[PDB]
Amino acid sequence: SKVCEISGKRPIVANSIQRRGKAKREGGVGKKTTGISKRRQYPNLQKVRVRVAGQEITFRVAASHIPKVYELVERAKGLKLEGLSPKEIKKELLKLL
Amino acid sequence: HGKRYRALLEKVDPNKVYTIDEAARLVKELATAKFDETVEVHAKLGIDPRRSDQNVRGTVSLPHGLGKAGRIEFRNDKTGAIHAPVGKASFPPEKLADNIRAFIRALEAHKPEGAKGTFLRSVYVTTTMGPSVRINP
Amino acid sequence: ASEVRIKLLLECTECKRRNYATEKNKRNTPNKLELRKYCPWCRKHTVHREVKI
RNA sequence: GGGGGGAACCUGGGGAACUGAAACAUCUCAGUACCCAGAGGAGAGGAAAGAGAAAUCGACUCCCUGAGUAGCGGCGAGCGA
RNA sequence: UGGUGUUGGCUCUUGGUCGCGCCUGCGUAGGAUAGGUGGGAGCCUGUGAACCCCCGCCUCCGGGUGGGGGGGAGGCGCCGG
RNA sequence: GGGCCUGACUGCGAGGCCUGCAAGCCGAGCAGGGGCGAAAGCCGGGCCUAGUGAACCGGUGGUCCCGUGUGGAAGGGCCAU
RNA sequence: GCCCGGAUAGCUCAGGGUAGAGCAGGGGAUUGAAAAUCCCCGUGUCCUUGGUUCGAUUCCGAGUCCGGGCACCA
Ligand SMILES: [Mg+2]
Ligand SMILES: [Mg+2]
Ligand SMILES: [Mg+2]
Ligand SMILES: [Mg+2]
Ligand SMILES: [Mg+2]
Ligand SMILES: [Mg+2]
Ligand SMILES: [Mg+2]
Ligand SMILES: [Mg+2]
Ligand SMILES: [Mg+2]
Ligand SMILES: [Mg+2]
Ligand SMILES: [Mg+2]
Ligand SMILES: [Mg+2]
Ligand SMILES: [Mg+2]
Ligand SMILES: [Mg+2]
Ligand SMILES: [Mg+2]
Ligand SMILES: [Mg+2]
Ligand SMILES: [Mg+2]
Ligand SMILES: [Mg+2]
Ligand SMILES: [Mg+2]
Ligand SMILES: [Mg+2]
Ligand SMILES: [Mg+2]
Ligand SMILES: [Mg+2]
Ligand SMILES: [Mg+2]
Ligand SMILES: [Mg+2]
Ligand SMILES: [Mg+2]
Ligand SMILES: [Mg+2]
Ligand SMILES: [Mg+2]
Ligand SMILES: [Mg+2]
Ligand SMILES: [Mg+2]
Ligand SMILES: [Mg+2]
Ligand SMILES: [Mg+2]
Ligand SMILES: [Mg+2]
Ligand SMILES: [Mg+2]
Ligand SMILES: [Mg+2]
Ligand SMILES: [Mg+2]
Ligand SMILES: [Mg+2]
Ligand SMILES: [Mg+2]
Ligand SMILES: [Mg+2]
Ligand SMILES: [Mg+2]
Ligand SMILES: [Mg+2]
Ligand SMILES: [Mg+2]
Ligand SMILES: [Mg+2]
Ligand SMILES: [Mg+2]
Ligand SMILES: [Mg+2]
Ligand SMILES: [Mg+2]
Ligand SMILES: [Mg+2]
Ligand SMILES: [Zn+2]
Repeated sequence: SKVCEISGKRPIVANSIQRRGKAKREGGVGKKTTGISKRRQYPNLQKVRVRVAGQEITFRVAASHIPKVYELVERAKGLKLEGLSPKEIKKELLKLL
Repeated sequence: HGKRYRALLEKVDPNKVYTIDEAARLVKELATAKFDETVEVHAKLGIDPRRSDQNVRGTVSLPHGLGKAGRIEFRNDKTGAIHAPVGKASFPPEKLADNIRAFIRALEAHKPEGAKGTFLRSVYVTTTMGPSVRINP
Repeated sequence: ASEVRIKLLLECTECKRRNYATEKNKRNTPNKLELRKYCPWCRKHTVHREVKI
């Protein structure tokens, strides 16, 4: 997985921290880190398929921004899109962000 | 239930909570039996029944009350309930709320020191043969 | 000390403050220790009682 | 219009180990080395949803001080506003 | 591998737990199918009692309960073994 | 062997033994409040020399010392364990 | 450390009105024997103490001990 086409969100780097011990809050000696290592956290990208000017357009967008796709289509209403390829329509739509 | 009771039922509505005063004005409207009904005040202490130490028991010397003077003894039953006579259906309304309130006061005065819950989980006013109304203690 | 010879505090019966620590054999001596001890809080002798450490 | 180059410098995306802790794993080395993208004669930052106790100050950057202070820390080695 | 996102429509059967409605609660002495205490001498009847006809039915096997068809003025408690 | 008892004290401590450090050890005397004794007096465990574990981290009972603008609260300090 | 728990006769065991059940032991029937079967019988503060109820192994508090569970250990 890779880059939200609407929000721009991308994989980030996060540590995966391993602990042991009873937290001080719980009356323990405190926590010890038994290991820390890099990992990636991904955006929740999914396929949204959508039909604009009869043609079929398809986005890789993070779940959080699925609604945002459809908002693009509503704002696509008064647009002179007819007769276009899907490639340039997508371009057209993306331009309202 | 008998027509006589079915009647009264209309002048109630469970949902509504009512007020010490609002309930005092109903009592009269709810005492349709051939005699000076009483009134009673049923609570529902939010304490543990099967126990002791946290047992609600005592007396209250109602300013007016009874008319049958005061000092009524009340003691929570095996369940979480406590009941007591607050006066007779006669009594001008502004005379009952004085006792209802004076009795409920004693209850709080006899709450334990180790009791979980809102204590007065619920309270109601009634009459010997009439229905009942919840109330904001 | 052992599981039987145990540690224990002595608490002042009048201010509830522990002022002493000592030990006992709990077989030999199942009952809670009572003893007079100077409580420095109260500034006078007081009967102290065994309290769990 | 872009593409490609430029000793160092700059920013951004990624990012070690020896080593130190007189062993070592958290910690350190160090966000360093290095790779990558971009910039430019600089770059970055910048006109408060800020500071923080002054009833205060007034964008940002850079130097000196504050201070090895405040703190952080297998409360160790150390790190450090 | 649980939870949750992407992830929707219909249905069947279901429990938990919240409010109210009601019924079930039988050691023995006993008119006999007593939930804990409190209140309380009248309540149940032209908003139809006494048994009777189809019965949701539970059952500890006697009965407990509940709607109605028939039905036209008496059943149930203080009383007290 | 008996009688009473809880000094198996709280606040300190002159002066020493030991000794690289850190520890370890002995201690007269004064104050508080006690015990026993008619009293002188003795009593800060046990004839004596083994029966033990620095720190860090944290627990529990006090204390009411600090509390991040202020009042509280969180959390920490301090005494005891 | 905290949470769930069992204790009932010689062994093992189920249980607001109560005190029993399996086989161990003993007596009797039977047998060639060992059994199996069959009939009777014991073997109790129901861990301890304190408290409800008219009273209780039964509800509750407190203890003591083994059983189990989870976690932590400077
Ligand atoms: Mg993780
Ligand atoms: Mg740590
Ligand atoms: Mg969402
Ligand atoms: Mg000591
Ligand atoms: Mg001793
Ligand atoms: Mg002091
Ligand atoms: Mg270039
Ligand atoms: Mg370039
Ligand atoms: Mg960077
Ligand atoms: Mg870099
Ligand atoms: Mg690597
Ligand atoms: Mg390393
Ligand atoms: Mg290494
Ligand atoms: Mg090393
Ligand atoms: Mg080394
Ligand atoms: Mg090595
Ligand atoms: Mg670093
Ligand atoms: Mg310049
Ligand atoms: Mg510039
Ligand atoms: Mg800029
Ligand atoms: Mg502006
Ligand atoms: Mg330190
Ligand atoms: Mg450091
Ligand atoms: Mg650093
Ligand atoms: Mg600086
Ligand atoms: Mg997974
Ligand atoms: Mg989750
Ligand atoms: Mg799913
Ligand atoms: Mg002697
Ligand atoms: Mg003393
Ligand atoms: Mg000295
Ligand atoms: Mg020395
Ligand atoms: Mg003295
Ligand atoms: Mg003396
Ligand atoms: Mg004397
Ligand atoms: Mg003297
Ligand atoms: Mg001395
Ligand atoms: Mg350390
Ligand atoms: Mg500490
Ligand atoms: Mg404290
Ligand atoms: Mg504050
Ligand atoms: Mg303060
Ligand atoms: Mg203060
Ligand atoms: Mg603050
Ligand atoms: Mg305030
Ligand atoms: Mg505090
Ligand atoms: Zn004291």
